[PDB]
Amino acid sequence: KWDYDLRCGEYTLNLNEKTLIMGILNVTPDSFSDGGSYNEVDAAVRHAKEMRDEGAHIIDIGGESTRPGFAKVSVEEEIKRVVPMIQAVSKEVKLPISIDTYKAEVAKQAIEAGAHIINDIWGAKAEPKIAEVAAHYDVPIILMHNRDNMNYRNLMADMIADLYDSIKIAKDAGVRDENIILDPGIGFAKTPEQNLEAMRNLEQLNVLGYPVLLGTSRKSFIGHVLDLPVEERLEGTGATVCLGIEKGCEFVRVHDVKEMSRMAKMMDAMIGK
Amino acid sequence: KWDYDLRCGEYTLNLNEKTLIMGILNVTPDSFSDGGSYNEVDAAVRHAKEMRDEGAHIIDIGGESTRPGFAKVSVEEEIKRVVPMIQAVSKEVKLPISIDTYKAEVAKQAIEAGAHIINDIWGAKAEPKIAEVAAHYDVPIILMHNRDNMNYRNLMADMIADLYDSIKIAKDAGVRDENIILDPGIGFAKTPEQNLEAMRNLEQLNVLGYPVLLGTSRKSFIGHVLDLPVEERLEGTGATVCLGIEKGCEFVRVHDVKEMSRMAKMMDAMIGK
Repeated sequence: KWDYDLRCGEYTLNLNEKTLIMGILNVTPDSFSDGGSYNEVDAAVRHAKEMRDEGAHIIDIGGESTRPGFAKVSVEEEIKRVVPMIQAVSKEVKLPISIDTYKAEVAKQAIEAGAHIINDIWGAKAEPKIAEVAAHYDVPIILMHNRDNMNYRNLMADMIADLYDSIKIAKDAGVRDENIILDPGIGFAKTPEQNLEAMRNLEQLNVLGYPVLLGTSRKSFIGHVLDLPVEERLEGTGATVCLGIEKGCEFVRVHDVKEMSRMAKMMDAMIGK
Repeated sequence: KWDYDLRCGEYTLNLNEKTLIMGILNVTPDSFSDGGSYNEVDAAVRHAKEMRDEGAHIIDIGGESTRPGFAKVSVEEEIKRVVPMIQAVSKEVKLPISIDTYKAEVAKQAIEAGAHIINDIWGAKAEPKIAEVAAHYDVPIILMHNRDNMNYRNLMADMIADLYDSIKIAKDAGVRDENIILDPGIGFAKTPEQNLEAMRNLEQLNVLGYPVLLGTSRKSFIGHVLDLPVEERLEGTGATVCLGIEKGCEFVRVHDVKEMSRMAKMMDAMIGK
C-alpha cells in the first residue's frame, strides 16, 4: 500500500507492517517554576519510558498552549517548558518524538531540541509559518482537521475540503507529500453526533492519498455515548481505535498505551496488516 | 434490517436496536455430588446476577459435556447438573436463558426446566433430533459451524456450505427461519490462521439471511496472536467483538460482560445501530 517509509531522522517508521501507536505525554507543570525542573522533567521521562515499554512507537509531547488545557501562554514561556522535556526524553527514550503545537516558533525550537515530527491541531491554519518550519527541517507534519465553528453543510465533504486547504498551505511552503499526515480532528469543532458520523465515514479520508492518524483517546463524545467519566473510557476508546484501524488508519494517538497497543496488534492480525 | 423480533417466550429480543450480549455461565461442579447442591447452584445464580447487572441480555448455561471441558459424561448425569441451574437462574434472573448443548435429550430437559434458546456447537449434526426438539418447543436455535477436521478447500465457501447443511437439517425438522441463528464457530475446527481469516471475512455469513452470533471470548487464537494467556485476553477479545459488530453480527457471546458490553454499545453508536 505505502511505497515509502516515514523518515524521522535517526528513526524510520514503516507504514505497512502495523498500526503505529503514538503515546500522549502532557506536561505536568511545576508551580514555582517556568520549566526545566527535576520533578517536572523526570515525571515526563518516566512516563515516556513506561509508554515505550508498553508498545508506543512515538512519544507526543505537549506544553500548556495545546490540548487539553488551552492556556493563554506566550511562546517565550512555552519554550522554557517544552524544550527541557524534549532534550531529556530524546536523550533517554529511543523513540521518535512529535511536538504537539500549532505555533511556528515552538515547533522550530522543539525540533532544534530533538523533536522529529510536528503535530498541529490547526492544520497549519493558525500559523502558516509552521509549514515553512516543517519544510525547512524536512520533518513529518500532522495536519489535523479543525475550525472555529460547527456550521457544516455536509460534514465529511467539508472535512475533506478543510483538510485539503491544509495540504495546499503545506505544499505551497515546500512540504513533500511524504511528510504529510492527516488527522480527522475528532473531538474538535464537532458536535457529539458529528464525531460519531466522522468515525462512521473515516475511510473517506483515504482518497486524499495520505497516511491518517486517529486521535479519539478518552474524548468527550465517548462519554456522551456511554455516560461515563474520563477515567472509565478505555472500552469506548478501544472501540474507536478498532473501527479506525478497520477503516485504514496508520496511527492512533492514545493515553492508555498498554491496552490500545494490544487491541491494535489484534486488529492488525485480523485485517491482514 | 430485521423485520421480526426474536421471540423467547416471556422475553422478546429486538435485533435492530443494539448488539445483544450473551453472558457465558460455565457450571462449577461440586465434587461429592452429581448436581443440585447449594454451593454449585448459588455460584451459578450469583454469576448470572452479576452479568445481568453488567449488561448481559442472555445467560448461556453449559454443563460438563460442552466447551471448554468436553468431559465424556452421560445425558442422565448431565441433566442432574444442568436442570437445577436452569430452574434457579430462570426463577431468579429476568433474562432469557440458552442451553449450550448438542444433545437432544439435554436440550429437551433444559427447556422443560425453563431454558428459552438452544445453543448447539455441532449445528444439529451430532444429534439431529435436537432440531426436532427445537421445532416442537418453537424456540430459537443457534447453529454453530463445526466439523471433525481442518481439511478445507476454501475456508469461507466451505463454512457457508457446512452451515447451510445445518440450516437444511433444522428446516426439514420444522424449524422456522425466525428461530434460526448462525455462529461461525471461531476456535473450532480451524487453525489459528483460519480463525483470523474467518474473522476477516465474517460479513459473508450475512448472505444466508440469518442473524449471526459471534463467540470469540478468550479463545486460543487471540493468545496465538498476542502471545498472552487466557486471563489477559480482554483487549484481544475486544478487537474481535468490535470487528464482528462492524461486520453485521447481532449477538456476541462473552465472559467479560462489563467490558464487552461497553465496547458493543460504543460500536453501535458509531456504526449507527
